[PDB]
Amino acid sequence: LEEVNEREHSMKASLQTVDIRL
Amino acid sequence: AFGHKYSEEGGLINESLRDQLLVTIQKTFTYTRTQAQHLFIILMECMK
Repeated sequence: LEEVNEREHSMKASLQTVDIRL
Repeated sequence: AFGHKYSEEGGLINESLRDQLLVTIQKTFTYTRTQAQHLFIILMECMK
């Protein structure tokens, strides 16, 4: 679950950066 | 903290992390683009 949380952090950063570049 | 994590030699948070820092400042703090790069400049100043 801690791995999923850190993974969520990477995914949310990717989603925010992709929303910036769109 | 995200500065301090990658800070290394003072404000040695690099170019990718500087554009990511100013982007986050411009998103979360709603701080205008030149001011977000400015808060990077203040971030590296304090990161020293």
